[PDB]
Amino acid sequence: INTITFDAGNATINKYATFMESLRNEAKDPSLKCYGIPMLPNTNSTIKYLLVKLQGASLKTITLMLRRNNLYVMGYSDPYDNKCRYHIFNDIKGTEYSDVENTLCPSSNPRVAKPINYNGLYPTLEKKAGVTSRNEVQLGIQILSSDIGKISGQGSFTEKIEAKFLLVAIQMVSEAARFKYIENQVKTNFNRDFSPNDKVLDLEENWGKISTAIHNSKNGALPKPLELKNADGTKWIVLRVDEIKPDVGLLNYVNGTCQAT
Ligand SMILES: *[C@@H]1O[C@H](CO)[C@@H](O)[C@H](O)[C@H]1NC(C)=O
Ligand SMILES: *[C@@H]1O[C@H](CO)[C@@H](O)[C@H](O)[C@H]1NC(C)=O
Ligand SMILES: *[C@H]1O[C@H](CO)[C@@H](O)[C@H](O)[C@H]1NC(C)=O
Repeated sequence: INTITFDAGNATINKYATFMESLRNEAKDPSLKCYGIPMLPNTNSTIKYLLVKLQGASLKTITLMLRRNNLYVMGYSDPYDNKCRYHIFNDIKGTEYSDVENTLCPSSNPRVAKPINYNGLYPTLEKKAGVTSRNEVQLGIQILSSDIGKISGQGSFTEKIEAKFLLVAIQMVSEAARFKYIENQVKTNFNRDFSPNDKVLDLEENWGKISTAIHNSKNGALPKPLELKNADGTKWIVLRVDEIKPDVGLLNYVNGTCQAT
């Protein structure tokens, strides 16, 4: 719907929380809740894309295309050598490739296609970034600002720098809007580059499950215990949604009626 823009060059903790609430406010389906939890809308909606513009300390920018139904990064842009440069993942083609390309790069302005030769799946990025897992790849507000300069406007960048760039951007924008916990981690360490602890990652790989448990779980009694992880790698066992509600920002779409309240 509307282009949300975050400035990682000149940002604070109270600039990130608004951008997140903006993200959350803009990504969420005005009519779909769950235990005081906004839930994302289903595939077919009025609007279907989010535009998030990131400003670098270097003042350069890099835009990002998010499906607002799920919040996966469909493609990112950057003005390079007097034209709109659109980057689309390789498993994205056809018409949704057009809607991604024609959105980031108006079909009336000079454009250059620079294909992403892989997908936006964590094991994938992890392997385009040289890691066996993303926790080896640091996060930070000034890590996203720096990453933006290495890329935006550059005629030549590597796949290593790119997927790592993609690891921190999909984690500091996409995962943090889905998770209050993740947004707090980045907010907690807003001055230091941090390795993401086990709960950041568990929650990442467990959104579909958590959103689903919270959905059909009356009175606050999830359907069956939920196995997660605390920050320290130990096992966490959720039973009631007001238990794992704090950490949740947005709920994935789950067809039907869940306790609105
Ligand atoms: C950052 O934004 C503040 C206001 O939020 C502004 O006063 C300041 O000049 C900006 N910093 C720059 C431009 O280096
Ligand atoms: C979800 O989709 C099915 C598909 O036919 C539809 O019939 C159903 O009413 C929707 N809601 C639920 C709770 O299944
Ligand atoms: C929305 O997409 C089209 C609308 O032209 C149609 O298939 C249907 O209304 C929706 N599609 C699905 C898969 O629900």
